[PDB]
This record gives sequence, C-alpha cells and structure tokens, in this order.
Amino acid sequence: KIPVDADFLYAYSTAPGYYSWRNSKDGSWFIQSLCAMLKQYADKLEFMHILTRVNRKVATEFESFSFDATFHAKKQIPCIVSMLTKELYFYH
Amino acid sequence: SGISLDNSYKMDYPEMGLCIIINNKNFHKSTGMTSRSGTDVDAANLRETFRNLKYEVRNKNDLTREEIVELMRDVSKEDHSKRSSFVCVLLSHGEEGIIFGTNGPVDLKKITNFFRGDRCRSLTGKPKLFIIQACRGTELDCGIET
Ligand SMILES: O=C(O)c1cc(S(=O)(=O)NCCS)ccc1O
Ligand SMILES: *CC(=O)[C@H](CC(=O)O)NC(=O)CS
Repeated sequence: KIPVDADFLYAYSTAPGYYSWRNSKDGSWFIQSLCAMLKQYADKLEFMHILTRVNRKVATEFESFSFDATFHAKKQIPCIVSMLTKELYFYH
Repeated sequence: SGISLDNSYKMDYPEMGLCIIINNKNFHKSTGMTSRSGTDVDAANLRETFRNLKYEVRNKNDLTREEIVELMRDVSKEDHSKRSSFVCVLLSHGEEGIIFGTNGPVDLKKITNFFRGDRCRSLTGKPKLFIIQACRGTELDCGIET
C-alpha cells in the first residue's frame, strides 16, 4: 500500500499566511519566475532544484513599491510543499 | 537487466500528461473581488512553458466555484494510464487553504482530493503537481537588508 496523499507536490507562490504579489503588466512575481526557471532548467535539473531557483529569484529580484506605506518595500518567498516519493525530471 | 534503481519517476509514458490552467481574472460583484490585471500574462507564459515540456495544456477562464469543482471532478475521471504526470495551475484570489472561483471560495482540499491515490487510480504512483498563484493570508514580509 502507499499513502493516498503520496506523490503530491504543491508549489505555492508564497509562505503560509502571506500576501502574494502580482504586477499589472508582467504578471505575478512567482509565475514569471517559475516560467523563466522552467525555460532555463527543465532539461537540466531535478524539479525541486528548479523550484529552489524560483525561490531565490522571487526572494532576491522583486520588491514592492507603493504610495501606501503599508504595502511598500515588501518581499516574498514562495513555498515548496513536497509529498513526492521520487525525483522528478521533465526529460528522460 | 542491470541494476535497476527507482529513484526517479517514470516520465517516458507516451504522454507527459495534462496541464490544467484555471485563470480567474474577472469576479462577480457581490464577492467584492478586484479584477486580476496581469493574470493573462501569467496564463500565456504558462501555456507556452508547459507546451515546450510536452504537456497537453488546457486553459480555462473565469470559472465559478461550481465550475472549478466540476472541471476537477471530470479531469480526475479521465483515463490517465498513458500519461506520466498531472499538472494543475490555479491563478486567482485566495486565502490559506482556499482558492476563489469567480463567485466564491473553493477549499483546495476539495480540488486535490479528486486526485488521491485511491480516487484517481490511473494517476496512482505518478506525480500530481499543484501550482498556486494566490494569497495565503494578508501578512506582508518587510524583508531584511543584507
Ligand atoms: O511590484 C509589483 O508587482 C507591484 C504591483 C502593484 S499592483 O497595484 O499592480 N498590484 C497590487 C494589488 S493587486 C503595486 C505595487 C507593486 O510593487
Ligand atoms: C491576495 C490575493 O489573493 C491576490 C493573488 C493574485 O495573484 O491576484 N493578490 C493580490 O491581490 C495582490 S496583487
């Protein structure tokens, strides 16, 4: 038998409890970064390692700018939730 | 055969699998939810990115809570025998554990339960990936200078 919850992965845009940023013209910080890292690395790296690069890209390259001090100068870390049981490569 | 290790998922089935993208941009008035400007940029980027990974991409726009549940139920009832994996991307407003249809919330657990190992037998043992662009709450991260 295997667990019924085995072999799921959740790639969340943000930490539990947190806001998630989206730009009117570029899209969301997370999806833009995810697509970029998949484009660059899906034929090269295991999926958790791609998602780790996505974490770094979102964490380092994005910061909010807002006229409202409440929402200004904010940062985001995505959150990988793996219940996978094997490494995942998009190529073979 | 030589030594066989089972450290990576079998990803050489005839099909990589489905990539369902739910793109919720426009919301009903009484929900009080703003239009998600930029989400189409995300949706196009994802369709192209997963196309190049050989996923069968299906885009769905502005689904109600009922339509989300119906879509996922129907997708989980397909025969995925010849497919390596399953991908679902959710682009919407959200809160912890919740994604918004155009007319109200859906528990993420309700969506993912359809794909449990006991409920979608043709995906048992295969990676099921849920990619979620939505808030998980209202907290803001102030960051720290390095
Ligand atoms: O960096 C951004 O993407 C950004 C985006 C916005 S926004 O007004 O386009 N979206 C925020 C509310 S959905 C405001 C400030 C920002 O720094
Ligand atoms: C709080 C939210 O659920 C949304 C998520 C989204 O991608 O629209 N975030 C915002 O509205 C901040 S841009």
